[PDB]
Amino acid sequence: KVFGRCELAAAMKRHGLDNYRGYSLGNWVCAAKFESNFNTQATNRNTDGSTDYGILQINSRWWCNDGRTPGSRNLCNIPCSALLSSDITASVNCAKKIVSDGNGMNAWVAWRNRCKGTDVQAWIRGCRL
Ligand SMILES: [Cl-]
Ligand SMILES: [Cl-]
Ligand SMILES: [Cl-]
Ligand SMILES: [Cl-]
Ligand SMILES: [Cl-]
Ligand SMILES: [Cl-]
Ligand code: NA
Repeated sequence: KVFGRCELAAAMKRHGLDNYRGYSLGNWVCAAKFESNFNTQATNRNTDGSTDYGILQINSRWWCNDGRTPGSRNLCNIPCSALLSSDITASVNCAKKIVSDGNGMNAWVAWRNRCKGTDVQAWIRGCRL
């Protein structure tokens, strides 16, 4: 599913991301925009052989099992495929784990490089929330 901007903001809000670990909702929408273009089906291979999955591009090296990343962990206790669902519940729950790990939203390279320090409230402007 390819979400609209405000549709995703609402979904994220309902699943408790707004101000989760101090990150306002715009931060999460902005990260989703630049990680996946709001597409739950997005996948990208990494050089190490791990793959990033879903609207928040969650990596199989640590967070999900895809059966092809040897030596990796599955800290979210989910198949990576669960992260590609039109229902973002699994992605949001696993994102909460990641952002709690110590490095905050710096875990998301696109967040750090294109959202951090910017006017992220823009991403939820005009939305009914
Ligand atoms: Cl929308
Ligand atoms: Cl947009
Ligand atoms: Cl915001
Ligand atoms: Cl699994
Ligand atoms: Cl959803
Ligand atoms: Cl933080
Ligand atoms: Na894994």
